[PDB]
This record gives sequence, structure tokens and C-alpha cells, in this order.
Amino acid sequence: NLCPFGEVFNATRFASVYAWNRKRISNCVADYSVLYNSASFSTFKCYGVSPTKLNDLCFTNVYADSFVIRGDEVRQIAPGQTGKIADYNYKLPDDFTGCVIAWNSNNLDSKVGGNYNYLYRLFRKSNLKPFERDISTEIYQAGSTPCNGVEGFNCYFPLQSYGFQPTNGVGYQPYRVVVLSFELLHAPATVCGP
Amino acid sequence: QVQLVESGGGLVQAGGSLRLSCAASGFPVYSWNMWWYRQAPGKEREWVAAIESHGDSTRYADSVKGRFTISRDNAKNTVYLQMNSLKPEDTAVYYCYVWVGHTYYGQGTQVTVSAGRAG
Ligand SMILES: *[C@@H]1O[C@H](CO)[C@@H](O)[C@H](O)[C@H]1NC(C)=O
Repeated sequence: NLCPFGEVFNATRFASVYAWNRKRISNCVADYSVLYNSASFSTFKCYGVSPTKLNDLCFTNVYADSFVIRGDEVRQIAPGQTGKIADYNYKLPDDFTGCVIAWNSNNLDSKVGGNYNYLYRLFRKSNLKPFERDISTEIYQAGSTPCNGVEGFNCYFPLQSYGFQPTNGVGYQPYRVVVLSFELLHAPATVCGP
Repeated sequence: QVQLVESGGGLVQAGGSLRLSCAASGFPVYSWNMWWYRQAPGKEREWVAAIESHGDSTRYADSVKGRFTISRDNAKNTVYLQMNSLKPEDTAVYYCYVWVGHTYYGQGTQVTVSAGRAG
């Protein structure tokens, strides 16, 4: 009764980072060692837990969050990070228990002339809390004058497009990211290794 | 409402220069990422350069690095592509792209680079 991690890692399309997706993993058996040992994952960094011990543990729920950012931003998907992505799009807590997995997806997510489907949030009144998700498109008030819902002077639509294009340098190429978080509750632990 | 109107292309000799113009209407150019592409007959569209929204950070394809420069004239609501040291293989139609909810495209402007003697 295997955990359906394939639906996460092998999805055709990933979400924009500002609208990141989450899959709840429960009541199943998962072989984390198979993922951790795959060379196709160039980032596979765990926090508060050892990747090689994951097959020895049970959790009540496992959460798999997935999205696309560009290469230079993968470093922001870590505890303690700041920047547009960490501050405004996807935020890990200081005391994160889980793993960050990423791989270059230029062959999947770029297109000649640009793939404009993947967006990022550039402005926000405050930083996201850990695991908070903000998909609003209210006009951002950059200055002293209220915006009243209309773009204008110091009044910005909050999102931009990556426009991923295949000859971008690697720091501007798309990377698919999967964040696994391991949750232990009073409820029974239903997600175990082999 | 929104549109991108290009100008400044034309015929120029190898080693010379041109300044392409991408004039926007319906949004401020400083608020949005902009990309420049080019296409030569029988070849695919080729990314050339880009400038980020709300800032001055730029990037360039290896083929034009050091010779092409993006800049903005916010008073004119215009983004320029300065092209120096032109080579014949720079000949192509050049386009500017801007995403504003969806992608808008300039109409393109022809750049033709010549080499040799007129006599
Ligand atoms: C994804 O697809 C590859 C190839 O079809 C397969 O080997 C792999 O087990 C699948 N699942 C995951 C989680 O990578």
C-alpha cells in the first residue's frame, strides 16, 4: 500500500510558487531511501531528521509541498532564509522538520519564446508565516497614497512571470521543488518506512 | 488598451550600431519584466536580453553579451535595446515581450547588417 509520491514528483505541471500545492500523505508505506538515493535530485537536504533514518520512522501525516522557482532561488527554500521567495511566496519555519528536494526542470518547464505560466509574488505588506499561502492579487500600496484597487503611482499588481526560456543561464532556469514535512500528532502514526 | 510599438531598426554596416525602441502604452514599463527576442528566417526565435521589473538588473545571451544594452526611459515609457558592434549574423527581426497578466508582443523591427564595398 505505497504512498503516492509519484503523483507529486512526476506531475505534468507544477504550481506557481505563490500558489504552491500541498499533498497530504497518510496511511501508507514510503521508501524514502529510494528517493534520497536518486541522482536526479540535485538538492535533497533534511532538517532535524536524517535522510538515511527516514525509513525507520512513522508519522501521523506527511505533507508534500511542490512548486517551481528559478535556480538562484533554491537556496531560499531553507530555515532562516530571507528574500522575495522566502518572505513573500513560501516560508519554512526556523525549526523545520523535513526535507527539501529540488531538480532542474528546464526540459519540462521552459518553452521557446517563454513559458509565462509560472508566477512569483514580488510585493507583500508583511512576510509570510511558516507554511502560509497567499494567492490574493490585491494592488500593492508601495507608497503613502492608498490604491483603491487600481494600479497606478506606487500601486502595483503584486505578481510577475518568470517567463522561463530554455537558453536562460542556470540561475534563471526553472527548478521543481518538493518540500516534505513530517508531522507527529497524538493520533496514530500511519506513514512508515518499509 | 495595452500595446508595444517598436522602432529604430534598419540597415547598418558591420561594426556599426543601432538603438531599437520599445514604446509602451497602457502600463508603465518600469513595473514589469521585459524580454527581447529575435528571429532570423529559417531559425527559431532566440532570446537576446531581459530586464527585471522595479529595478535595473539585466541579463543577456552569450551571443550578444557586452555588445547589447537594455535601458529604460521612464519619461518616454520606453525601453531601448542599444546594439553596438553589429555583425551580419545579428540580422533578424527583433521583438520585445512584456507579461501583464498575459504576454504582449511588439510588432517587430527588422535589423539587417551589411558587409563589403558599395563603390
Ligand atoms: C516517477 O517516474 C519515474 C519514471 O517513470 C519512476 O522511475 C519513478 O519511480 C516515479 N516516481 C517517483 C516518486 O519518482
